[PDB]
Amino acid sequence: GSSGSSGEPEKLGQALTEVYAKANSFTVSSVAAPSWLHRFIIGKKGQNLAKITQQMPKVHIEFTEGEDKITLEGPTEDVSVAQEQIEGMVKDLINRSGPSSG
Repeated sequence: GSSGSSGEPEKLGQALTEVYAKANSFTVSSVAAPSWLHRFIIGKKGQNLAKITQQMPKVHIEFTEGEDKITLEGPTEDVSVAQEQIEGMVKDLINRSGPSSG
């Protein structure tokens, strides 16, 4: 109707600490990403992917239609930087679509 309000959003972060590890092993992590923007996440002329991969070849960016997620393969070192770079662009894309006034 009017004068509405809401909140109680979702949050996470318990017993979290800046830890590290040392071991030459293959690390494969996934990143929760939509598929409706598979054309935007990739780019008109494949630039977003090409760029990332260009800087991080060791990392393998995979895209799924059903799983609706991105599978990364490589060294926890790079995999972390790559998977992160995607978590940022994926957020900006969504934020743009459907501008929240209040």
